[PDB]
Amino acid sequence: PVERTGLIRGLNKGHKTTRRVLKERPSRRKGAQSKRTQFVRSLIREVAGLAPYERRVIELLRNGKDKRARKFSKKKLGTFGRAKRKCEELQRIIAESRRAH
Amino acid sequence: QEKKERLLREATAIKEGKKKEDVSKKPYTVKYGLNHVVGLIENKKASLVLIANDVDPIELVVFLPALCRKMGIPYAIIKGKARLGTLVHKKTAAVVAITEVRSED
Amino acid sequence: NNHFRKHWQRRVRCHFDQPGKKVTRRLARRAKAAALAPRPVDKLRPIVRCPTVKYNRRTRLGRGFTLEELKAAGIPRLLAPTIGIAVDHRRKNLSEESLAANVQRLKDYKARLILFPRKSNKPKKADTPKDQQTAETTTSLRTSFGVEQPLAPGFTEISKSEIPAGIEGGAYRALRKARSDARLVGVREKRAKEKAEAEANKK
Amino acid sequence: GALKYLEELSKKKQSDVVRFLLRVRCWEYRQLNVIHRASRPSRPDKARRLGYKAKQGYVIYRVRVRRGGRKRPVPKGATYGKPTNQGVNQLKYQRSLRATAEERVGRRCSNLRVLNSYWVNQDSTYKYYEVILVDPNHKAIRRDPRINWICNPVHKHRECRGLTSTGKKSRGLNKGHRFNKTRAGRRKTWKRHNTLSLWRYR
Amino acid sequence: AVSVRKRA
Amino acid sequence: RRLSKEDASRVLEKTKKRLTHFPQRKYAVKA
RNA sequence: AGGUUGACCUCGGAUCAGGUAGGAGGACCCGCUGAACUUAAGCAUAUCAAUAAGCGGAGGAAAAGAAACCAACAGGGAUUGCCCUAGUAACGGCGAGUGAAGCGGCAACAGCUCAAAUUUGAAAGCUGGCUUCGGCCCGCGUUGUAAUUUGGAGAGGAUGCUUU
RNA sequence: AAAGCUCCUUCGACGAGUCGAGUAGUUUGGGAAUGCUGCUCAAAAUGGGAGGUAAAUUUCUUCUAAAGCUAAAUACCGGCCA
Repeated sequence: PVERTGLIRGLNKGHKTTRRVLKERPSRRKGAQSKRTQFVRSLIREVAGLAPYERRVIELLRNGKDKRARKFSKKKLGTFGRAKRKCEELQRIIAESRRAH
Repeated sequence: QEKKERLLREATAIKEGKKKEDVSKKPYTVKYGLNHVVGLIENKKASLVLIANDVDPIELVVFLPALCRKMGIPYAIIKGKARLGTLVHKKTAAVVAITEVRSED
Repeated sequence: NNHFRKHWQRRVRCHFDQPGKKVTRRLARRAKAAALAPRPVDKLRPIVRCPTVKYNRRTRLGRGFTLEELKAAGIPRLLAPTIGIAVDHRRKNLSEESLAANVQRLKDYKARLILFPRKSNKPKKADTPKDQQTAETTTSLRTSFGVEQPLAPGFTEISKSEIPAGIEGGAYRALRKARSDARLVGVREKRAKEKAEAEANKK
Repeated sequence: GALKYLEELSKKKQSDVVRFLLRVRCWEYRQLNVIHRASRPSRPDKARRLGYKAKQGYVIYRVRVRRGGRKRPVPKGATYGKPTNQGVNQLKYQRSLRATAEERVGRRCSNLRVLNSYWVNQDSTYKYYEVILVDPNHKAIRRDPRINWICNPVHKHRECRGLTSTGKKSRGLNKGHRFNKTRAGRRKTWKRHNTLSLWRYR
Repeated sequence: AVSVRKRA
Repeated sequence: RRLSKEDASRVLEKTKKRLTHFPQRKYAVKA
């Protein structure tokens, strides 16, 4: 941790204290991927397949219209970040399929 | 009943000062129960899996052939959850599995 | 500026039962004390600092001690609520000073604690001996373990030989410089990156 | 455990297998009555995570409710007061169709206690829910400390008071700045803010 | 093999 | 229709272990 | 005997065995639904008012409640209530008006339970019936009832003392 | 037989027509930052929510929703006793 300057204003303002390093709380482990969860999600993915909008984004990415795929993903999902992550994982799916073939 | 005489014999053994393993042998039974069989398949302990063809809801066993194919487990779909229940002393069994059998089998 | 446009008379709360409620509260407090004798009527609370820049000058009592404080004081988290110590799992120790202060507080409480055995016939080694159980006791941990120094001492004497020299340029200049640096932190970094890019392009 | 696989499978509601199952179950539940007993839950993982057990005293009742908005029951659908600038077709019920289904199932089985409920399927006309109910008079229920809280008389008709999950959602019982008017009770907070306090030594 | 937890 | 005394006093095994090994102690604090 | 004999699943019947609900009360409490008079020169935003009336549901209290919180600090730490914040931030035709929250002091304080794990060297769990009160049966249940774990962690190890 | 303390290579499952987005009604001090409900779309794995001005990029700080229980301080033009 960075030491505070001891002033009321500016950068690193605040009263000077000896900051501690603390063990990470297990409530903050959420979002970390587990081995069993990865295995179950991969198996369920190959069992179930894809959604129709996912297939639409897949064929758009195959055609190479990245901006159109991003816009369609944003329209389908709602937020730009979710659209970007969906496009990333579908591009990963395309890359895995093409490295298999 | 057989569990009752087994526990009585183990009680006599622990009364006269012997462990239950000294008088009881390692059992070999058909493994059943959906969560138990899924865990055995995931841990690659099951040697053979039999899945009933008429499980309602079907989502309980719809992933089991794919799981067995991924984990390299010999699986077979058979007719009769009641037929498996007659094996496992129940009315209904969705899936049964063999992990180990005896040296005679 | 009078807000009497609704039906205000339907929900006027008068407080003629203030002394009666005080008597009821005192009776409940004495009943709780009699039920909890010889233990104190309340739980031990740590010393915590009030948040925000307005109230950070003053400390007060918190909800309960942290698990790090209990571990460093040697009190298990299952024994702690059974001997009159409050435990707060949400609070964390971000600095050494509050941790050390609360650990010392727990150590004083443990040193002044008298623990009666579960069975009178069979006292254990963790329990207080019978000849040592007879001592003067307190029944208010809020008074016995209160906030002795809520505020820093605002008056202190030093010799003129050890007077501080002072920050160079002046304190008002230092405050203005700190404010200007905080307002211009980003532009200077961007110009430094632009100069680095120019140097990499035409070194 | 298989219920993890059922969870990840039920997340993918637009896959071919889940769409086919939802279609055939929609046809079956539409052919059945509006409120009827289910012999076993159709979503065992959802029922188990919501609190269902395979124990005597736990029952499942399936129910369909007509979806859409709410119409005010005035004659000829017209209001004759000050103009409202809107029609009765765009009035919205402040509670969920899930809560309406829970109340109807509770009135069908008034001797039981509604624990929780969950969505199973839907179409254009109806939404379909399955409601878990617990028998407060069953000895197996009363001997279990994990569930005998529901045998107390304070838990009579939780679905009629909004003590279920959808009831708490509709009442806005959440901590934070976004729920200032409703986290402790909206009408209670309004009475607290609009009461006039007059002390003796004022 | 996929293990849910360490087994005694 | 009230719950019986024994059914109301039933506790779980984990709660029974916690009450067995860490009950409410009798204590005093020196002044 | 196999055109037979059965096992399950689903749906029914019974003045079957044992139970439960309705109605009252409704001052306070939890929701739904929901005005107008009034105040704005009049008056469709607004105000009255998220009120009256109507409907459903509890108790001695009810509700809420152990953070997907507040904060931006040297950080506080479940809920509820009082004082203060504060008639402040903020909202508002043509303006009449409306209006919180964090901190702070106090009252009172109390913490927890599941789902997601294979007990698998032994469903160890439970309703009901009969009892000679030792138990024995009909069953529920493996599409999961017991023990263990709940994020504050825990699971597996290592280690040596303590507890009932 | 259960139970606590100490250290650790490793593991460490955590709630889906749900969150969220658009739109409509209603509500709010939150008519730029509120909540609820209906319809349509519809998630993720250090992910998600929040950080009271809309958006892209890089960070930071807090918690861990969509399951559940719990006395006290609080209210009381009903009933009973005083």
